[PDB]
Amino acid sequence: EEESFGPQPISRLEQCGINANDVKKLEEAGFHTVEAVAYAPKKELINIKGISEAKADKILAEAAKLVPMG
Repeated sequence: EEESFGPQPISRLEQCGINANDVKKLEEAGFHTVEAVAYAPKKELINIKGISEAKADKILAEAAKLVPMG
């Protein structure tokens, strides 16, 4: 699978302390939440520290499989 076209409530995912995301994903700005696919593509946020699907993907993947709709 690649990217996601559904919900992106990654908040509890990385905001609660997932992988590297929490640290950089939400710190450089605050993408710890749907932000993953709202205004900028996870590839843009990660561009901060210089990551990419690294932490971003690790989330949209584990999230869509653990926080589907609700």
